[PDB]
Amino acid sequence: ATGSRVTVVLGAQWGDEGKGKVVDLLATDADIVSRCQGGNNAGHTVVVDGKEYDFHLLPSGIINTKAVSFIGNGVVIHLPGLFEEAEKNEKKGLKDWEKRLIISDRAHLVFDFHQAVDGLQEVQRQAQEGKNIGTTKKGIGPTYSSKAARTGLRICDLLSDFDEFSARFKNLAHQHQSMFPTLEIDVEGQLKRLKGFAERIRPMVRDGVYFMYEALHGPPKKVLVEGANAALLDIDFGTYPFVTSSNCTVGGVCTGLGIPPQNIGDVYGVVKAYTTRVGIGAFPTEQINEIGDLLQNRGHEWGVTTGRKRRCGWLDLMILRYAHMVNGFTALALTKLDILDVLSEIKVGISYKLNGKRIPYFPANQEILQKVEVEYETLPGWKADTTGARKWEDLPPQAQSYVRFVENHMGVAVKWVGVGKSRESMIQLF
Amino acid sequence: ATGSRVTVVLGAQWGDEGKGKVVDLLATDADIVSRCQGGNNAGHTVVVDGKEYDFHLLPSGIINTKAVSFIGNGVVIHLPGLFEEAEKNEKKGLKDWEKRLIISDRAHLVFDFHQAVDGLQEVQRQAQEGKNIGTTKKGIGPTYSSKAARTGLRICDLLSDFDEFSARFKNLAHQHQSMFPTLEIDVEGQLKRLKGFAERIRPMVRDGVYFMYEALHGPPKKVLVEGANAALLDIDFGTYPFVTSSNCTVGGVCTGLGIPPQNIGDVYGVVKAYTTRVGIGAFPTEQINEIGDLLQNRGHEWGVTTGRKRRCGWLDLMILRYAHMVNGFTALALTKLDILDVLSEIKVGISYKLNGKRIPYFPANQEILQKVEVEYETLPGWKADTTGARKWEDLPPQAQSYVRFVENHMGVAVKWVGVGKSRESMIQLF
Ligand SMILES: Nc1ncnc2c1ncn2[C@@H]1O[C@H](COP(=O)(O)O)[C@@H](O)[C@H]1O
Ligand SMILES: Nc1ncnc2c1ncn2[C@@H]1O[C@H](COP(=O)(O)O)[C@@H](O)[C@H]1O
Repeated sequence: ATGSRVTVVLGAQWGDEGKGKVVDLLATDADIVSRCQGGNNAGHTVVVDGKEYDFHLLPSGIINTKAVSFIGNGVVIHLPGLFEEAEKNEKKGLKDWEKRLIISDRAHLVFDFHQAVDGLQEVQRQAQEGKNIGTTKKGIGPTYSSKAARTGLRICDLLSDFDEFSARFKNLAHQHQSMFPTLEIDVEGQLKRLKGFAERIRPMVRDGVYFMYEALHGPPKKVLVEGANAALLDIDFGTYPFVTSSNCTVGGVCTGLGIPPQNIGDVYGVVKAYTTRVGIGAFPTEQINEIGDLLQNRGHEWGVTTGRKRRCGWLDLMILRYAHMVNGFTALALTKLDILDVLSEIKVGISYKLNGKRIPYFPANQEILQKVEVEYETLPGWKADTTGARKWEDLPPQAQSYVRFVENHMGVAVKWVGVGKSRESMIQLF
Repeated sequence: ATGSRVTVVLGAQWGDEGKGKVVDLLATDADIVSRCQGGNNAGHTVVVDGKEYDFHLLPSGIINTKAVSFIGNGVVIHLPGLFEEAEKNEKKGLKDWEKRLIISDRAHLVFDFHQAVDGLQEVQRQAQEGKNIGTTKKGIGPTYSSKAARTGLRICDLLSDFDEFSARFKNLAHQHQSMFPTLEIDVEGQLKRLKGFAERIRPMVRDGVYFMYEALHGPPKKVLVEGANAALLDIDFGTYPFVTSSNCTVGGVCTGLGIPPQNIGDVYGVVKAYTTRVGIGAFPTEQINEIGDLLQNRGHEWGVTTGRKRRCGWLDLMILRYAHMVNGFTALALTKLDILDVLSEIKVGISYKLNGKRIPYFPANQEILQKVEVEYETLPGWKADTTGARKWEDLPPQAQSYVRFVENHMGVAVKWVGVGKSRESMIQLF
């Protein structure tokens, strides 16, 4: 026919929905697990047999040895970070990864000064308007700006004539230094490492378009696309400008891997039982209080790197329904249900009210979102432990009702109930 | 089910494939005709009853009064140009357009200084490396760079508090002036016009995501997406950096309109009987000679604005097959076949040879593409006039064989044979 269809896992809120958990579960067999958009700031945690992992650039499937890990063209790479990451997991018992990895010759490079400028930009907007993005300061934003301007460099440029490279690498550095003359650049220093990376990389690089084409039109295969960040952090559809700079939405799978929509199959939306956000920006259901401290506590909602806790809030169906409109989820994975085990009552946002009147849709302007009153619906808690559930019957009543509530209001079937952090901690409803 | 599926028209070469011709034909009835990526530099020519049109930002369907013209979020708008355009067609007998148009509150704004910087950037790369992009100098590149950086402004920001707007508009101006301090900006001058535009715009603007969702999940409708630019000009898959700054490929339809892949139906690839390119960059089959002058002449291959002729070359199946891999065309529209009426023999590129050996795939690095030897296949010309054909039988033998050749080597059915410039000048094969 048209070939094999890919299976997509996407974040439906503001990140940290537990995507790594769903990816790792779906990859166990999968022939190919890939990354299509974003940079080394995914923070996809994978727990498998008392062995916790923190992948940021490498596909969450880099574990599975039978499968091949792929990084599409829509991804931005800061080589240093790449190896720094592989080596940290290389110590947790990860070997031979470099043999089952393939990089797309069309992906862009995040240069040291790129991560530099991110910081400047962030601190600049900081001491001027007393408000910044909340960036992870990993140059993703500036790398993408370079990409759009067509001044940034790609994997295929690094492997070609290192002499034509260096020249461009020089000019781009000087350009950025014009945005912030305070920015210093160890030109020949970074160029030095870069070329070392070149030879370290060369064996893994290939043509991505051709690659993915073969896999989808050759003999039947199972391809897994791991979305990064989330729906409301989408450069186009998120709470702009408090968003990342890539299309975390379904479209990015096409633009990032070079495959047509008809080769996209199941698109799973990972939904966390409650809402979190890291960084500046509106958060209608934010709960800066006892409850928010509780969610944040029981759900370990903190920077897996800097220890910075994330803002916590009740589940918000407004952003969820908005996300579905854009991604067209075929099913959902509801995670961290257990986090709600202890609450007597659980609130969930059903709509927004601006001046006593119910708004019709998710507002484009983030500033408006900061003034809405949230209309909640209070639900009965199951006040019990679910960490041991492994089938729909084990979950108590109110628990099941909570799953149905999400299912019903989104109009999308929940295919998975995350009730723990380990692989085994899922419950496949169907 | 999942709703109505959209019909997409995309360029398969380097632009000017005659997309406006296929759009206008497909829109005649269509309920909605939209634009998803790019800015006011589409140059989609529409000929209907001795009345020629040159649309650049307005959908080629803005003509059809029964239908609604839509501009998605992935599009970048330079308001001045918008009205300048509508008024030029307003003089060709276009009225009430402003009532059947709808702008997405999430689309980005191309500011006067943006088009400014484009020029500087172009001339800069000019007198330094003696080689630039070949840009249309309409600020598309800098607007997208701003978008990625999250410093650019959107339609929804212009309509909101003009006081919070102006402030941001000021800082962005000052930032660009740091890239080129030679750049001057009539700050309060442009801000002046802008606000005038605001009120002129307000009635046409809406929420795009909601809008398109309604149309695809409400009662059945026929939606037409008009791709701009082309496959090999794609920021991700084109001959980077000699490309435009948007995803002209199928993915951009999802990212630009906010609709999921399953809502994408027929994706038609417009293919011109020969190849053209405007701007710097590799062009394997370029024919700087008698033939190239002939194609360029008979096919009127020149800037519909500046009179700049486009580079002309034989049809090249390498880029075509590469394009199909990314867009997944369901059918093709082969245009300007008549242009070949007079040739005795017609050559077409089947593959690339680097150092006597046949390359396996379309090279990511544009520099490599500049060194390939083209392997051609010479075909018999029909040496006859086809401008009058209106059915598959009318076309002479070699003509039909030429259509089959394209069909066969791309593995995609040709559903349309453009043999003239007027609406009636098509031949629907099936
Ligand atoms: N994995 C992630 N989970 C949650 N928020 C994220 C994640 N990656 C980026 N963000 C947010 O995206 C915004 C832009 O950050 P950056 O990706 O560094 O451009 C900030 O508000 C970040 O907190
Ligand atoms: N409609 C078009 N047809 C052909 N080439 C185009 C078109 N629009 C842009 N380009 C090319 O795209 C490249 C970048 O130009 P710009 O779109 O101004 O960033 C140049 O090589 C242009 O000639």
